[PDB]
Amino acid sequence: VEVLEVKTGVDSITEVECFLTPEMGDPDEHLRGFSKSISISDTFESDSPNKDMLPCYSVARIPLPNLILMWEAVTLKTEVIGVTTLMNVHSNGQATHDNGAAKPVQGTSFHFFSVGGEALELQGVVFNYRTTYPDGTIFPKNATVQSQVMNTEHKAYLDKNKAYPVECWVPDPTRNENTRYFGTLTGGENVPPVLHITNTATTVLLDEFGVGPLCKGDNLYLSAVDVCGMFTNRSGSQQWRGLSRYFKVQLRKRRVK
Amino acid sequence: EVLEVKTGVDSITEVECFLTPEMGDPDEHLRGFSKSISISDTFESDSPNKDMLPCYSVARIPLPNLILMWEAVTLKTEVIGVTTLMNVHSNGQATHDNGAAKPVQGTSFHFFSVGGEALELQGVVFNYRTTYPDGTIFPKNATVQSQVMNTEHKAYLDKNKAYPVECWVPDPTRNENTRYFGTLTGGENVPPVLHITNTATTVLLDEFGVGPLCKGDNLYLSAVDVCGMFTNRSGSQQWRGLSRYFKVQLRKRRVK
Amino acid sequence: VEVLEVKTGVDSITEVECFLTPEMGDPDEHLRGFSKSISISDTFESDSPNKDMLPCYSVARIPLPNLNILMWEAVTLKTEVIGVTTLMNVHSNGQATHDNGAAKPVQGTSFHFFSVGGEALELQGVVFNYRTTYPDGTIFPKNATVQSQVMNTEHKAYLDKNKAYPVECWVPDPTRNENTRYFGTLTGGENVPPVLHITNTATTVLLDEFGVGPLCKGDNLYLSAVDVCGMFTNRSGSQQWRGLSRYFKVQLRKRRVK
Amino acid sequence: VEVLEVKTGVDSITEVECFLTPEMGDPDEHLRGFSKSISISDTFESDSPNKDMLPCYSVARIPLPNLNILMWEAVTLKTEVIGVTTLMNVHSNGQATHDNGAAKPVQGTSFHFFSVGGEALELQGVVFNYRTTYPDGTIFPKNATVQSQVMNTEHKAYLDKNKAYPVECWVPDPTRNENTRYFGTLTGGENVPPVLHITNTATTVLLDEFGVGPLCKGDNLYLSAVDVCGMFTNRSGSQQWRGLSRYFKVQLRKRRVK
Amino acid sequence: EVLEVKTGVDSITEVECFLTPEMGDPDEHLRGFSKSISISDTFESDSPNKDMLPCYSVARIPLPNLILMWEAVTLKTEVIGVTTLMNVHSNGQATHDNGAAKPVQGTSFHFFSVGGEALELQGVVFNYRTTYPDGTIFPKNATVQSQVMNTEHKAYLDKNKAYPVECWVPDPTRNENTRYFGTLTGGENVPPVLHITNTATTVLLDEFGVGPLCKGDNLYLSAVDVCGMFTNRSGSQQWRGLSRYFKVQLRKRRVK
Ligand SMILES: CC(=O)N[C@H]1[C@H](O[C@H]2[C@@H](O)[C@@H](CO)O[C@@H](O[C@H]3[C@H](O)[C@@H](O)[C@H](O)O[C@@H]3CO)[C@@H]2O)O[C@H](CO)[C@@H](O[C@@H]2O[C@H](CO[C@]3(C(=O)O)C[C@H](O)[C@@H](NC(C)=O)[C@H]([C@H](O)[C@H](O)CO)O3)[C@H](O)[C@H](O)[C@H]2O)[C@@H]1O
Ligand SMILES: CC(=O)N[C@H]1[C@H](O[C@H]2[C@@H](O)[C@@H](CO)O[C@@H](O[C@H]3[C@H](O)[C@@H](O)[C@H](O)O[C@@H]3CO)[C@@H]2O)O[C@H](CO)[C@@H](O[C@@H]2O[C@H](CO[C@]3(C(=O)O)C[C@H](O)[C@@H](NC(C)=O)[C@H]([C@H](O)[C@H](O)CO)O3)[C@H](O)[C@H](O)[C@H]2O)[C@@H]1O
Ligand SMILES: CC(=O)N[C@H]1[C@H](O[C@@H]2[C@@H](O)[C@H](O)O[C@H](CO)[C@@H]2O)O[C@H](CO)[C@@H](O[C@@H]2O[C@H](CO[C@]3(C(=O)O)C[C@H](O)[C@@H](NC(C)=O)[C@H]([C@H](O)[C@H](O)CO)O3)[C@H](O)[C@H](O)[C@H]2O)[C@@H]1O
Ligand SMILES: [K+]
Ligand SMILES: [K+]
Ligand SMILES: [K+]
Ligand SMILES: [K+]
Ligand SMILES: [K+]
Repeated sequence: VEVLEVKTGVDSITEVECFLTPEMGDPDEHLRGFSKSISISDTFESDSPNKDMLPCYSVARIPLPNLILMWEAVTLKTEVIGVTTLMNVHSNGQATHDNGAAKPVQGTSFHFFSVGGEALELQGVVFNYRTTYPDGTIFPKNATVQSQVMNTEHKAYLDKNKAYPVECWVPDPTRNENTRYFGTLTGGENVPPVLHITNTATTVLLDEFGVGPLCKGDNLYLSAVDVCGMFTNRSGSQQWRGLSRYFKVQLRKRRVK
Repeated sequence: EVLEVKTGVDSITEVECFLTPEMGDPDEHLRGFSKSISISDTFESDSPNKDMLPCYSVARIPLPNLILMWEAVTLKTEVIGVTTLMNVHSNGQATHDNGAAKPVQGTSFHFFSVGGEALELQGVVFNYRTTYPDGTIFPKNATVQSQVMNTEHKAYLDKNKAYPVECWVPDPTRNENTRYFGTLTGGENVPPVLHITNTATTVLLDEFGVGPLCKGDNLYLSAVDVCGMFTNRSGSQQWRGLSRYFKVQLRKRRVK
Repeated sequence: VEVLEVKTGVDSITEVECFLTPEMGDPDEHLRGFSKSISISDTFESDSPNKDMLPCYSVARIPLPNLNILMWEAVTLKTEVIGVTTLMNVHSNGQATHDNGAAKPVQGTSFHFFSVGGEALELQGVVFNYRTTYPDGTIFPKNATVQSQVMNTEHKAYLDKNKAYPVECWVPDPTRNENTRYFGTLTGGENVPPVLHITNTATTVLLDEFGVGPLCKGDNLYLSAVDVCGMFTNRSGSQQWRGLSRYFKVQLRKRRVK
Repeated sequence: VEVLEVKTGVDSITEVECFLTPEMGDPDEHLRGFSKSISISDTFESDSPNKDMLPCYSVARIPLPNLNILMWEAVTLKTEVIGVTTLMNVHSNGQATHDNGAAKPVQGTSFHFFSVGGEALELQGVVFNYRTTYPDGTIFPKNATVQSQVMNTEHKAYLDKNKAYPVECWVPDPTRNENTRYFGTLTGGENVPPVLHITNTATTVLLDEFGVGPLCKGDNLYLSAVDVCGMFTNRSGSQQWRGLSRYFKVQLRKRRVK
Repeated sequence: EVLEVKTGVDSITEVECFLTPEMGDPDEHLRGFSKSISISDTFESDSPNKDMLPCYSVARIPLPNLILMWEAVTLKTEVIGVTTLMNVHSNGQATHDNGAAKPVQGTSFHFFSVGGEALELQGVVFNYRTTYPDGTIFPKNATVQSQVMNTEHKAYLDKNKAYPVECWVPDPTRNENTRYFGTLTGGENVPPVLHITNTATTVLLDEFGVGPLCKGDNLYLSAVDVCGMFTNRSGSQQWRGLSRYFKVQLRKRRVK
């Protein structure tokens, strides 16, 4: 519970570097990074999305050098990987007008990443409490009408990949003391992706007392969502498209009592 | 007269809570939504029903009993459930043949305040002939001048689910003991832009280093988070709101 | 004016707090804060807007406590647009955006402007179309020529009267106004969304690069504003400007001059 | 030049204040500030714009008080687009946005540019379409080849004449202009809304990383501008560029050199 | 082992150049444009022609022959010919009856890098069954995983007119000796926003005060400036690119 001094010297720092692949639904063997085409329910009550149509949170647990000392995460560099793929406007999309190029990926996006010393803590909130979330996903159980705004029963850990749908979970702001998270939802069928890349930007993960996430059990938890928008097919059907996210985290050894 | 800050383990406290949105809640299935919006045929016949009108949210939070007063110093705040807006499959209006449903979008109002007493309101109406319904508190004796400024319309945000958003704003002539922040983004097609993080803190101290001072040991939190409108298959539209998280740090302050 | 030292002590500071109502045209007894429906001229040459169709600059001259050499110096401003949430009334004789939808909200061209000075705001006249006939009861650029469409230095005036100076044919004169601080944004386009921020935590400092604010000649403070938020479209499709009031709070201190 | 110390004393500073009028084409005696209606050629090969359809760079060479070794050094700039509120004239024979609506406001592609230098702005020619035939009375890239569509180093010029250098075929040469500070933004798209800010509280410092402003050769200051605000759409749907004048205020100090 | 910077005469140098865009150049009159964009008949049959594919630009600049190494410290950069997008009078598609031509708009990628060796690339494809054309260098043995991340796709940007923009990005796992900056703005109607000035400088030093160190006395500059698409009268669309200016200041640094 008590945080003491940082250890210095040769052995005292380490670095984690990896990428998290997006989990958009992957409806067949050719469509890694895409969801199933989105269909609309016949009535509000009958909302019942298939699993392959639901983007999910990505998570990786990274083992750290075995070490009371704990690894403290201090800085992060992060980047969406493959932003230029959205320039492919020639692959059986929907022409914007007669003889025009294909409509590029656009519309509702969620870009989110977190670094923590334990699993990201989630709070469940649903657009429509009568939505039936599908077998194979982990979703708010015993949803009530109050779950449309806040039901404190819906607590969970982001402890599994391809499992927690993006639309029914958010980071729990009442918890997550040992995690730093950042996200933006940009909503609207025509919103343009705006994706920046650079290897010169660093986020500092230290809190107001100068303490970063402390890695319980010598594990680092990285989480992400990068739903870039929707690809529209020639027919007008639409699929979520996601991209991978790069993480580089620097850690240092911190003594605790 | 504000004197010194108390120190010691006993001298700080924290409030953590959420305010649910008050969008109208037209039936047992529609918490967080308004009634579908209908348009009056004339200004004179504008008479919105209560469940069609988003209202201000407010909570009065009792603090440990204490001349000392609790002083609100910092705020962390967050809109809860931003990702619900990715549900584009729930009997909405397809954007084009075979496409996904139109997402929630259009006019938004995102607002929050922290004070040591009720938020002070000034009434202003789009149309003075609008008749606000029973069960709401609204500018009384509205005149055509109420469309721009009528100083008679003063109130306190002292009741949840009662003060309609569209006819009240924070009174800039008062609110010395409150800090408030809001943004109205208009237009039927404006995209929600909702940021979340647990790394952002707002300092509530004024230019003299003094934060809101909690009269009778009560903290007042207020919010509006109308995110936009949901469009049904039929084309009818309902406001959709989300809850707001507040975490406030307070310290004891001696006053004269 | 040679500016010398600031006075201190309890008597040395004062504060002005008020609001300026918008002057959008007010075409009937039910339409305060709106203009008349906008009509388009048959030809460029025949442009001839009626008074109730033209938003005008707002101005207030606030007398300050008498001093006399001392002048009141305006140091800080807090300001806010009043009634931003009125724009959420999309249920009141508007035009549905699509079948069964809500009304189109106020949107399109906006001008948000405010100034604080120790004398009247100085104006330069510029016209979109020099053959526009501005109406009786307004004060407009006189003897307009084709050069008035870009810059004609004859068109100088003072913002010295309310409901009088149309917004479209006057701007702050950047060649003058040394004793005023002004700020404005024109956001064009027929569909631009209003973005209106409110807070009581923001202050603007009015001091120039030498540490001197507007000095109030004859102990009067001049506040000016325009807050055209956009156009309201009614059910027939006709459009009217909609404006809102602006709050001002200004802190002043006594400054000796020679 | 070796740059040495700045002179002090009352005589050591001077100010320049002026405005540059826009040069949009001026197709007739009533249309100062506008271009001719814009037409579209059938092929790249057949592109042949009329002179009065082409906006041009504006330039003023301002003589300064005679010095001779001392040179005037430009230190600060205040600048403002003049007449931003003219864009609120949406009643002057424009095209209704929809039935009973107000006229479509000026919008679409804009270029806002200004520069301050101690010699003429240096230009590099680049063309959208090398087969464009530029008209008599303009100065344009000569001997254009297909490489001129991306970069042909033959097209060097000085902005040394008003109403002459079309905006679309010239830019500031980033390989030169050491003795000039320039700033510009092109915002494209047929529906981009103008966003025009005005204030008299904003100053740009013109000093480089070594603390040295433009040094005025022969005691002349060179000011250049373009303010294409967008296009005006007439009732018929024809479109014309609309520009506005730009105010400059420059502070200069005396600098010794060798 | 990076040691001290040399000072004095001949201890600094400057590189100035421009990189032309490589958009495909489909004929002798269309330098700076791509071929008209065609849409494949099926997802599987995606097979873009070379002249339809913008590529990364690169230049290797020899430095004064020099252990000392040239260290890149600052960059000034600018897109050249921004005003060409005001040509809305040639061979375009009127935005409405009697209107000017639709200007260049839609998807853009603006990117630049400075390094002391070739930019390192990671391949990522929109569609793994896309057949990239002869004469381009593209991710080989692409699998479905290549749609998100296949670590087999590594390359150096070591050739002009060869690496298509759409299937390569800077590799964030490498490039320790390069500084790179890019923005993808997607959507068919996005307006170009192009700023020019000679007053902005980017500093190339890392968190330790060390800039790119130029191996073999070569400086590597890379760029893409796809500004958007030009629409012809027929509605067919072509990518349009512009050149990029670079000015880099370098100093001599001793190393062990
Ligand atoms: C290849 C294709 O996209 N086929 C479409 C088909 O397209 C034809 C149609 O537009 C006709 C109309 O005239 O024109 C044909 O092309 C002609 C061309 O215009 C003409 O100039 C030339 O001379 O001749 C040709 C003749 O061939 C078009 O080929 O339209 C139908 C009806 O809209 C589509 O059927 C629907 O298929 C659905 C599943 O298929 C897709 C899809 O959703 O569209 C195909 C996508 O390519 C695929 N995308 C990806 C990234 O994999 C998606 C995706 O796998 C899933 O959605 C994932 O969930 O599948 C679905 O079965 C629906 O029920 C059918 O109506 C047909 O696809
Ligand atoms: C379920 C639904 O949305 N029903 C609509 C109905 O929809 C039918 C219509 O689009 C026809 C058109 O051909 O097609 C039917 O579907 C067919 C499908 O296209 C075809 O491919 C397939 O093979 O066959 C089916 C046949 O079923 C559609 O089902 O349209 C009517 C007329 O527009 C709607 O009537 C209006 O209902 C209003 C109240 O209902 C709603 C609403 O406002 O739209 C339903 C919303 O789902 C509900 N939303 C939520 C979040 O709860 C709202 C909401 O509760 C309130 O608005 C809150 O105030 O209510 C209203 O009664 C109005 O007067 C009716 O005209 C019908 O809803
Ligand atoms: C007064 C007017 O705008 N007349 C245009 C005419 O309008 C008709 C309207 O008066 C009547 O009520 O309804 C009918 C429909 O039944 C019409 O809408 O419509 C004509 C056909 O489109 C136009 O003819 C064109 O005129 C051009 C030159 O005139 C204009 C122009 O539109 O380009 C008139 C503009 O007011 C003027 N604008 C300014 C700011 O001066 C421009 C401008 O001077 C030039 O464009 C500068 O280059 O000129 C051409 O002659 C064109 O060929 C012709 O079809 C009537 O103009
Ligand atoms: K269900
Ligand atoms: K009524
Ligand atoms: K007239
Ligand atoms: K030609
Ligand atoms: K293929």
